[PDB]
Amino acid sequence: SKIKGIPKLDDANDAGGKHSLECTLILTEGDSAKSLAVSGLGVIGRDRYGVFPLRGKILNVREASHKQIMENAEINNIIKIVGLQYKKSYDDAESLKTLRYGKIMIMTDQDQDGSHIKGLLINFIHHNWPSLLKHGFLEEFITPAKEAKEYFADMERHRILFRYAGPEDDAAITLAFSKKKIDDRKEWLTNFMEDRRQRRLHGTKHLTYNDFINKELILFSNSDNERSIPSLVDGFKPGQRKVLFTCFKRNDKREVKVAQLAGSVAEMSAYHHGEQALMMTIVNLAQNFVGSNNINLLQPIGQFGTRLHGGKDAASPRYIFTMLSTLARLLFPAVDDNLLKFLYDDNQRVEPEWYIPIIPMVLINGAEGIGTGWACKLPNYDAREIVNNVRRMLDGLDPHPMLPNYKNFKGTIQELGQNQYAVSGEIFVVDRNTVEITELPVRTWTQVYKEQVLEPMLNPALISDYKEYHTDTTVKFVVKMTEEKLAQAEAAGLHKVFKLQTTLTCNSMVLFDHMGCLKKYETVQDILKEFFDLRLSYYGLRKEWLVGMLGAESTKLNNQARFILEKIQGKITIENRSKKDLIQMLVQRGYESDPVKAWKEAQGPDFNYILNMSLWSLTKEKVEELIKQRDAKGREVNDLKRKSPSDLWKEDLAAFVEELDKVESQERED
Amino acid sequence: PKLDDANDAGGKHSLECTLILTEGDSAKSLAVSGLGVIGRDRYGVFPLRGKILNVREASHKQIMENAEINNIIKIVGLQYKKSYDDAESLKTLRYGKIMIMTDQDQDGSHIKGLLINFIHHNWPSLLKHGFLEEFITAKEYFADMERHRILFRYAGPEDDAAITLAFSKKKIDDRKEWLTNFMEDRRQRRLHGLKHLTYNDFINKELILFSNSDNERSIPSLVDGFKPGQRKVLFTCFKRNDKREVKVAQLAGSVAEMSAYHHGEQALMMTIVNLAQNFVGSNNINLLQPIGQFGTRLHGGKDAASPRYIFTMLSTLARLLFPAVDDNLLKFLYDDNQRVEPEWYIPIIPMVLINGAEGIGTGWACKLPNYDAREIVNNVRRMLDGLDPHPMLPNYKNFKGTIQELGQNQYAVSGEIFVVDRNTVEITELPVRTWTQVYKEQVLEPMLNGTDKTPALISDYKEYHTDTTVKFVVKMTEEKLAQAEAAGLHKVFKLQTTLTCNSMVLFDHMGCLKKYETVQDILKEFFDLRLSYYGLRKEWLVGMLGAESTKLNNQARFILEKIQGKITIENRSKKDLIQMLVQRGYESDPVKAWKEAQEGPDFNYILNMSLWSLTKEKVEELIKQRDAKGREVNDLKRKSPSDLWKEDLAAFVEELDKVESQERED
DNA sequence: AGCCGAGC
DNA sequence: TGCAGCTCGGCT
DNA sequence: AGCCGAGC
DNA sequence: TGCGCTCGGCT
Ligand SMILES: [Mg+2]
Ligand SMILES: [Mg+2]
Ligand SMILES: [Mg+2]
Ligand SMILES: [Mg+2]
Ligand SMILES: [Mg+2]
Ligand SMILES: [Mg+2]
Ligand SMILES: [Mg+2]
Repeated sequence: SKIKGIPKLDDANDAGGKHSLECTLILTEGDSAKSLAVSGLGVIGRDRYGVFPLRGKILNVREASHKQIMENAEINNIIKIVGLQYKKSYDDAESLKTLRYGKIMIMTDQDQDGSHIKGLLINFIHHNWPSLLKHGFLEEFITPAKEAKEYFADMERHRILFRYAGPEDDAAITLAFSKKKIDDRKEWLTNFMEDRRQRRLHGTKHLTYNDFINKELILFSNSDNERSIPSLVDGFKPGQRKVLFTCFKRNDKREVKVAQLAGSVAEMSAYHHGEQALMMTIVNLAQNFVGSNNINLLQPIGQFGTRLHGGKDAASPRYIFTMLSTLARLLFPAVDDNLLKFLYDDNQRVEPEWYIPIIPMVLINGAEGIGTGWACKLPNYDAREIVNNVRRMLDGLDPHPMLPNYKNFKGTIQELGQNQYAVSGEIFVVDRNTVEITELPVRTWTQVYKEQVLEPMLNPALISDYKEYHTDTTVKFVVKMTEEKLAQAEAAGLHKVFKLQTTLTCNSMVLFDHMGCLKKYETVQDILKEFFDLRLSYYGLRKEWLVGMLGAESTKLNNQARFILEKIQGKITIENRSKKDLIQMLVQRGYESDPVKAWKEAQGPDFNYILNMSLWSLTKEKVEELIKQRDAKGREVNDLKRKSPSDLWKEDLAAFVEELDKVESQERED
Repeated sequence: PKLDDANDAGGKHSLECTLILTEGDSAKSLAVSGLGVIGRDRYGVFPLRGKILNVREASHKQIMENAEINNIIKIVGLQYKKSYDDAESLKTLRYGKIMIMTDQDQDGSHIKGLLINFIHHNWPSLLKHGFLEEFITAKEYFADMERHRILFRYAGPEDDAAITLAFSKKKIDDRKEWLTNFMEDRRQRRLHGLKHLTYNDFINKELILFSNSDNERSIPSLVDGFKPGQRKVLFTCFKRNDKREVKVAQLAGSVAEMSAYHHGEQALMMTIVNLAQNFVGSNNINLLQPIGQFGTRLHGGKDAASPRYIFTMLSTLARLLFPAVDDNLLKFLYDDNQRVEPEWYIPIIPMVLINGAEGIGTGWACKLPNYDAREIVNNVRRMLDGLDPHPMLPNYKNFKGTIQELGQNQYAVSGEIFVVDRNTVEITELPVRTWTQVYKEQVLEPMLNGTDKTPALISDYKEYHTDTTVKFVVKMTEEKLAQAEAAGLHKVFKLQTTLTCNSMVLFDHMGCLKKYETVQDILKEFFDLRLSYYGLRKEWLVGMLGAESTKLNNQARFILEKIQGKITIENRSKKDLIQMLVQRGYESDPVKAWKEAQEGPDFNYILNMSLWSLTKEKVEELIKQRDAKGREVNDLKRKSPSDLWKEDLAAFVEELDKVESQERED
């Protein structure tokens, strides 16, 4: 038997023949990996080794629908290539005679996503053909052109065999991949995180499924949470944070192609993932249609998608441009960078563990994410309302309760109970034959509403016709129907009949807290308070830092001024002096080694800050100017010392709100 | 499928329906946006991928198999060979007119032209009715519809002749004359000054801009061997001055931004890959390093990995071949107030000969084989001695075969095959541009297996290739081998190809398209231009160094007058200080003055000096520098343009020796 | 017939 | 150059 | 049966 | 993340 219509397959010469069971099918992570495999195999390896590329994550078949399984091209391909049959037991050696390959060798990256693909493959075989696992059917090929041919030359040293040892293996695979084991996964990972937290306060040819799951796969499951579940502190996941770190570092004054920003992100922040994901991340950060970001930190310069299709209509990343919103540094003040813990990716200083915005951005833009064991969902909240609650809390008052609020949404959001809301579009009777629809509940996209609600109504039919007068950012359907049917529709709820009400429930506000511990939050009030205490504490740190730095700068200017004054008075001379004598003399005269440099180190004597000044410095205008700068620096440190951390916070909030007013006014004009 | 059929298309209102053919899917979208909801009844929208098949002389199989043209036919409701003279015929159409919507640019005009060509060839009768129109360049464009809609008009036989001029494979010589007239006429005005549309006017006033623009991007300059895209790539690499490798995809984005490259980035990335390739048959000297899988001789480079995952940077040879100092002599172009790449670089040897400049434009094409870098350097040295250059044969780096002149601009290129024993031959080289996998599939496989139309010649063969070498061991019967020898082993095994170079067409340094009969002619024209630029370089250096000398002299003078108390600046006002410097005869910034001439008194170069400048060691350092620079002016003055060139040649060869030996060791 | 390569 | 299979949990 | 989005 | 055409000279 041969294999007809599977173009990406490189079948082993002996596959499906007398030597079937001695043949190996190598499944690879992507087409590029397939090429490496083909190269390492050479012409000789072409006999007993087949190679077939997987796109990426494969169907989790354990509880997938029959339809999804039967229609999955990749899984059907694997079945055809190997000669598998659903429902068959491969206990005998007799039963094995019907397979074209005797084993499958998984060849993925040696990273967490690689492991996930191995697990999904294991899950597929375990679910459908557990009998196979008892014959050592699954293997893997581990890696760290020429290197490829060397890896395969030493094929055996890179080859690990999966081993079934008993029901612990079944339990482990089920734990990782069963839809019924979510709770178990939470516990599984809770122990892992705590166990790892502890260790951090201090310091086989045959791999069993149980060990693969509990020692290798769990690493993917944890990293999945770490990349998918936002920080409470800045509302970001790491990818998004790398994006912002990069934009800040680049500090572009004009628009930049999304694809080049992405390239720049990969370079500057050690982002190690595919560029599709990064470009989508960037597009998502920029979106500003109703139901997306309340405050987009990046500007959508071009088509970044619309409410018509929920943003799915974004032009491609090569044809669109972005840059920071003017609001971005107001929300994430540069001076505060000095207080952050910047991470290192192999001797590169990359993004911080978190930013510390002036308001809880995790509330502003709807922190959302799906991990393993947990997911997070938060609705959007109003920026000004949040600003007002911070002010209240700064005055020791109580923060008012907050309802979700979506920028430019014209509809209604009503609290039903704790974390439960009814979100309603807008519909009104124009005359006895006409209703008009002018808003859709949040996250209901215009085209989707048209197709799933109006079309079915039109074609037992309920309406006679409808017409559209949407703009890019607004919704307007005019619907005609018979008096009788309108009266009936109207008798029942109009909002009900036209499906203009949806429920929003938020019982999974799961976030990483400031220590990087996964935590469940019951109310946004709890989130606000925890943010508030950390942020207030950080304004305290900002003040100490600024007092120290401005103080060093003041001392620096004092010494520079003193030197200039003495120079122009004859009190000191440097002309034709040795460098040694010059240093020695400055010491003896009590000049101080670079105060700013000394202060940074604190977190021989150095007089460069004085001697690097230009000859221009000795001139009238510059002497006066230096004196003014010295005095202003003195007043600056003094004024700062008098202020409270609360005052600084309030200054930032006012600066932010003023620009938010300007920015949002300009958007309504535009 | 990608089609958005007009509601009324097919019905009684067919002939009142317009099919909008757009340039690419993105454009389609902006058409659907600008169209609905009312527009949806009488307008269809379908996207073309890009350039369409030229059907005029395409084979029947090619036409019949073209998905795009079949889709158009079905959508419109067209039928081959059906005349459309009357009104009884026009009834079978699903759309009454086609509206072409392309970029307002030269490639857009080419697509317009190819669509026209399509209709004119198959249904000229449809053109007499006014079937084709165009939309000139969103919901606002469509509201102002008629002001953007232009209709093509058939006017007479001169319309036929123009479409045929442009698109018939039989009218090449005519296109040459066509374009020659155009280039000459535009060259004339360059010295002086500056709704319906006939097909003759479209072709002769619009399409011809694509045809000329096609030559300017496809046919290299004699001066540097580059086309403009390649040149933009080197310009950007030189400006970036990368010391570590950069992703190709990112370099491309960078080139688009820094050099105003206005095309899809796919083409750009392939250009970059092409510049870095270093397998046998590609570049004798790759100016970019292929860090990663840039392709091999196994598949003639088609096996390169995605630009997303490969890296590059300048070869160390790049700035030896294109010295930075010469940047000062070039003419940099402007694209909307941004200074971008020069009209040409001026390398130290004729790079056009080294890496085998080739391209296909309209009317003409260019093909040059590779020539040996050292032979060229030697010939340059000979011409500097006043001697004639020796004739040169094409030469491909690392190629182990032979290239022998057969006639003028015609060569036999032969691989290597040797009889080992009476059953065995060994093949250790394939002719230049014969790729290993292709040779295996089209020559050895058929020899082993036979075909429907040929017998088997060999009994077996084994491969012992490395990534850069070829080794086939072939088994045959004594009888078969004897036959093959008798017929010529190289001939039988397809190890000889012909290389014919009668289309050495280049732009000269004035920007005029020229045909060169011999490479010696290219070498000579290059030589005169490069020699005179070494003249310009020397003039430039004497000036620049002179100014730097005067500069240091003034700085040194001021520092000495200061540490001697002959001059004080302490607490003097700016005005009094400047006025004073003038009166002591200090010179306004000489270097800035010099760059100014090349196309209030400024003493910042003195007063911006740091206070350190007044100290002992610094006074001594400044004096040495002044004196050294004075000697520099004189050292350079003693050098002729030809001396300068010879230093460059020497520095280049030294690094070339080092680079190529490193390559053999790896 | 199809390569070569800068474009769509 | 425009695509879009899948995972993972909560929610509908 | 399918969205949300950072991943393959 | 990978992935059919033009134009001219020639094989
Ligand atoms: Mg990976
Ligand atoms: Mg969001
Ligand atoms: Mg264009
Ligand atoms: Mg070449
Ligand atoms: Mg699900
Ligand atoms: Mg062309
Ligand atoms: Mg042809």
